[PDB]
Amino acid sequence: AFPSRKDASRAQRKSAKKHRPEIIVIDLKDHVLGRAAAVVAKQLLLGKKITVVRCEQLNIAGTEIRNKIKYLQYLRKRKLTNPTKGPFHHRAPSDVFVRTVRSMLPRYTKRGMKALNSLVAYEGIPPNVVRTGGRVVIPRAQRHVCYRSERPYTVLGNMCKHVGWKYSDVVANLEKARVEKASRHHEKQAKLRDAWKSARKEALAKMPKHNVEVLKKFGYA
Amino acid sequence: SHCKFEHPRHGHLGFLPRKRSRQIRGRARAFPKDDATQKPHLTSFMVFKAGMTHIVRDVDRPGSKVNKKEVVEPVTILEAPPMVIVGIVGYRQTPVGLKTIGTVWAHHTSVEFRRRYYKNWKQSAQLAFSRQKQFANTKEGKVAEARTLNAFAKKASVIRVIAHTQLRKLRNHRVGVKKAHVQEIQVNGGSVAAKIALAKSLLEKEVRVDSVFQQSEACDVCSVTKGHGTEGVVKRWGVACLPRKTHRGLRKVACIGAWHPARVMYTVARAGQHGYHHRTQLNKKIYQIGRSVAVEPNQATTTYDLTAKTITPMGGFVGYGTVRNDYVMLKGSVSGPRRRVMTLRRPMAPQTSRQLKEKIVLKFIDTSSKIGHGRFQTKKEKNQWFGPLKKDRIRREER
RNA sequence: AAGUUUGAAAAGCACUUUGGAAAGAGAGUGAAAUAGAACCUGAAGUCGUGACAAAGACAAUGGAAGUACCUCCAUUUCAACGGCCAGAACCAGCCCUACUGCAUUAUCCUGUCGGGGGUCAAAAUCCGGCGGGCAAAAGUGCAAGAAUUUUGGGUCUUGG
RNA sequence: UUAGGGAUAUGUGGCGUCAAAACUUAUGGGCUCAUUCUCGAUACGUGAAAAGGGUGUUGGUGGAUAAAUCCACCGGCCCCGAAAAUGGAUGACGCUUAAGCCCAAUUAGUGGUUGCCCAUUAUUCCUUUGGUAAGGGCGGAAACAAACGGAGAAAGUGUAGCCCUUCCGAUGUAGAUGUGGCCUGGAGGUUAGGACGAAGCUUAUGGCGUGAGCCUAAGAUGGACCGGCCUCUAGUGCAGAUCUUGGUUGGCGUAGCAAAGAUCUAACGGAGAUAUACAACAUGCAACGUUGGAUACUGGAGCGGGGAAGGAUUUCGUGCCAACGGCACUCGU
RNA sequence: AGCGACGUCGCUUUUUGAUCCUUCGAUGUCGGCUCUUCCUAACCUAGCGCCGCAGAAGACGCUAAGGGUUGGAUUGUUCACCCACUGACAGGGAACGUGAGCUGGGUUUAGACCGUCGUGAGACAGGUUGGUUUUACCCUACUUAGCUGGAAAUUGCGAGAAAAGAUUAUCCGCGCAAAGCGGAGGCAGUCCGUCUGGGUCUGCCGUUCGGUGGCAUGUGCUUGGCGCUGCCAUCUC
RNA sequence: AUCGAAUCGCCACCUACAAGACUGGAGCUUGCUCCCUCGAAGGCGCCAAGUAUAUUCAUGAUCACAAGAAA
RNA sequence: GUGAGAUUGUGAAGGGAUCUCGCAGGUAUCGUGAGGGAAGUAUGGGGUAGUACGAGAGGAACUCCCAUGCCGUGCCUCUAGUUUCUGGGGUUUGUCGAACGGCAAGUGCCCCGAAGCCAUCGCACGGUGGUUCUCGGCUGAACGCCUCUAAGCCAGAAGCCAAUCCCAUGUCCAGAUGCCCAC
Repeated sequence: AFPSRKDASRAQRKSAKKHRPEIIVIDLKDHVLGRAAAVVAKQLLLGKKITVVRCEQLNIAGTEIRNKIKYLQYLRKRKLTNPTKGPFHHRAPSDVFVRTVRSMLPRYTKRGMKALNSLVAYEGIPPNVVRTGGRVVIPRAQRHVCYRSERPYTVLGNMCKHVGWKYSDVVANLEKARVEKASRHHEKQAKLRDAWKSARKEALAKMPKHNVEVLKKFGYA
Repeated sequence: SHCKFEHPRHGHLGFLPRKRSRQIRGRARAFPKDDATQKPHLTSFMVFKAGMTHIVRDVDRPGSKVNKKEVVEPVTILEAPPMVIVGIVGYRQTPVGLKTIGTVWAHHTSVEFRRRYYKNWKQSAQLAFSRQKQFANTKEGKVAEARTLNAFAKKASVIRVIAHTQLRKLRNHRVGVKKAHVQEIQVNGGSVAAKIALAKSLLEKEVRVDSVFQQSEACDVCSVTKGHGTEGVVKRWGVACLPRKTHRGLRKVACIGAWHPARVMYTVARAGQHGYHHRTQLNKKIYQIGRSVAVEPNQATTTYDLTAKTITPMGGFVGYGTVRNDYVMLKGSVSGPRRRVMTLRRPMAPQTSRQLKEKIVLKFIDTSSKIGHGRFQTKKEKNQWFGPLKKDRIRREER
């Protein structure tokens, strides 16, 4: 197990209850790369625990052959005398993002590595986070806002496919795999959701009548 | 300022570090692509190196000066007793790497295998696998074996088999090791449920080489080269030893760098190791897959020689001894010294060509002694050239 | 080069004990033996040893400002009491914020009649004539409007 | 334009993150797409680009033919022109409904009238110190015991400043001067201390001064001298000279102790052993002398036997192992 | 096509100058050898456009520096020339890379000779022969070789799974799943308090294990031997 | 078991997807008209299991980490 | 809380308090592979062919096949090199009385010499996808036509990226498993 035997032994010796910290989880499909990373970088310096998710689908402005070259100019730079100590080059889009964030953080101070260590990125949406709460979005980082639709753009996961990120197919098969499992379960619930949605209008009838005039005032009726 | 005359650099920067290998075992770093039409099969096998001989065969290659002619080709003999299959393991496929799912252990393991887990076995309490052999049965233990198979069927991409050597059935007292060398063997072909069907039928059963390989196929070998300990730059890399007059010695490299970078680059040749580095050769073509002496003697006889013989030379393979079990005979050198374990794996490189598709028919196999110059093929050929002899004239007086 | 200056006095450690011896452990002399022979005081620098503080690689130190744990050094307080820590009221000063008037408009306002323009047909944008006039408001120019004159905030940025 | 601090406000420069400020401001107008030194984006800083080109796009001027079109010319941004040696630089990431360029504004035709952040600056408040400093008080007004409103008040350059109120300045190399300004060995005075512990020494011993420094506390330190104050006096203040002398120290149990072939065994000596809290090896290692035996070297131009020069007790016997014979001695010059 | 005068605009820092900013209590000062790497203004190698490109050979240009770029005679030479091979024998940088890496032929000393100059000692960026090439054990780099902590990157107890599907109850297998299905040891004594339940121990009988005694088959296989399964039985569990 | 902790929103209705030159449905006249659920709302929680007749609270003595801990 | 140990300057023995530390991992195997390294490159011959082209003189190339140069990673069956195996034999001077056995000449010298090591002086092996540039096109406007481009698209270089190959969790793998503990 990842936890030590003692903090399993401690948690069982003090009992109480399982714990999870308050965590944000940001979807990332069609969020501009460098705008979404800034917003995230400033929330990591404020003490927030952020799970980035679907990094493959982040966008960049401009043609794909162009942003390929930008990353290839980044491969050209390595330490010539001993590259194992030369600047490292990460491929996988979740890693491209934690770098675009990281270089925007004071990463050489214990609060710069304390902020970064609170971010967690992913490809797709891993089961570790599929169902916990509702995914959030960064409306000033969105593509349908930030980019004129006339301009060509890139999908970070397609750019990073033609550098050494070979997991692209493995991810596309896990996204096709979940989005069914979710929408099968979603439509399954349509029997229940309509029950409640009916039970509010059906309750508004036999609910005491001086309250419903309040709901009509302040508008929930 | 530029170097006066260009010459190709010494050594291959892709085999760096020159580094003494983590294992003597020579495991395969990959396995060939899945065809997923061909029936499932095991893709590699553990093999012990015995020695080398040459052979005589006649080439069929239209277009060559050697066209229909006899050619003497050196050949390495590698004995390969049956491997036993102790386990099944399978691999979920994640956006980072493969990951094992579980492993299903056979219901019986020899002491050869659990000989691994201790480092002093005979003075151990010898409790390895004591508890599962107990829990692999009853009820809660029939279920858990069943749900990890069902885990493979649903969630697994690759499925492998844990197979170890038999060092009893190979009786060689120069190898010395009573621990059973263990590796995983990947099962290629068929759907994922068809692999579990095969692998579940292999457990506890032996695997002969001929089931894995075919005579004239090529197989590429994963093995660990002969360690020389620290060697100078001239043996380690090519470095064109310096002239006689030089002060402080001539086997050095002279200029290991410019002023700037003020550093020594990783590409400049230094001294060390020249080690037992791990290597995977390609396209080592199998000439003969033999059979054990006990079963089918006349190993080195042919449709041509017709003299009852075996592959073990007169006086044994030097430093190795007689090859008791079935063996592969394989054209060319294999890295590593005698006695070392190696794995033959189904060839990865695409095989379409005249050289690499051919039917090998051997005319002759050289059993002459490798000590000295052996001029005799068999012990009978020797007793004909001498005959009665002073120590022989004596032993008949014991009668 | 080198005080041979131990102590008042040699009283310069008898004796037991481990050791081949050097010495060690005891004991004894003396106010002091951490005055035991170079022997008064016995510094700096460097090293050992117990305890403890922690500490990633930013060479280390350094500045400023906190906090954590110690310190037991200092001063103070211990009952109709305090020189300690907090809040809340009021007072002077200071700072800040809210609160608005005087002029000005015309290359304008609004009728109407000629054009002119367009549209299915009109109106409008637009030029001219003749009446009337205050766009009642304008991002015009200046602004002095007593913030306890029973009610604006701040002062842990001042002192009571 | 800099005495030590606080507040408010600002300058140059800025408000996507790094990084304080538009949590990416406006309910402002345009223009721009740039494929391996990667479009552009801090003046001074060629700290990088020209001539010449472009039916890329966006404007304008002149002329011309009539459903709109055509010819010439001139701009803006962008592109070509545009090739260097370690991987690399709008400062980094990155930005394209700009986080780019030109212009403009302040919560936006809704009322005019200061968006926000940051200086050792400005304004103001407190504290210091110095003036070409400015002014006031200084003839004790009277009253007044403990027990069960106090205390100062000096005719003054400088102090722990005679007291108080006020105003301006305050950084600085070389250099000049001031200090009732700190320290040190001594001499003339004066006042004290000390075996109930002087000088010296040591300390997470605090207190005072802007500072040199002073002073108290502790010593499970010491063992006999010594402090303050006025004046005199000088061999009077240390971190640096390839400073002098003594000591110590990292490098370091490191380089190394490799010409002249070489020793081995047994018994005896010796403290140097055959050294042990359910056998012997696995738990006393290595090394020494003499005698016998073995093996080997010098090889008569000798590690043979005698003399000069030079040394001068090294010669010889007994004892002896502290130091010395760069390892070891039980041996020895 | 390929050139391109008279003019004109630039680039490069592999030439030589110009300057004198750094180093005179010292940065070892020519060339070769060795070795690595980088640049592209591309000689060969890959792909292509164009020609005064019929073919063959080649001219000019484009992307492109991944790979390759020699054996010798003479010279101290760099440079230069000729011989010979080759697909080609491209141009360079890295303190005019590279002397605690070497070499010491040259320059740049003391000896000596000649020529020219000087009355003379002596000079000559002229010629000649001979002329000491010192140190790494420190730090980093690099090449190999070991030991070893560590996620708040040593601490906080500061909790995040590229997990699975649910409240003390699912008891398990299957199913995307809905629907739906097949399979679940029991009995008798104990403690403790929330639909009776939990927590163990004990007595009793069973299935799947466990280990003892007999009989075949598959596999392997000796140094006629090593070992395991298989049915039954008993025993233990 | 040290241990006393900083944290202060729960959920088996959010915890599926997509688009933004567009996503309630439709007609020709293609920017207007008409229809619907009217196109701008995850649910719940915030002191009686529920909006009405109730019912312990102190002395923890005006602020102090909330002296509280399973929504 | 529980276990252990400390509290060392001026004597002994008590007790008390306090401080520090341990209190759950250990050990063995099979694997994942982020990142970093990176490699094969070039020619000749057969054949096409005396063909295309050309008046002739002359004179190509691709698929395919076979070899080779340079480089790389190995290997020791063969052949070659090496011998302190002082292996066996020979042999010179000296030497133990001769012979035998030897011995000294720092390995006397000579011939042969296994194992091992080793040689482009021997032997073996050295490969697959994709994104793009240049360029040639398709569809197709701007601009009633035209146009490879403005939007979209095709083909596509020894370049660049990945597969293979080398080191690999300080990439802290909640990857899998063996066994003993602790809970």
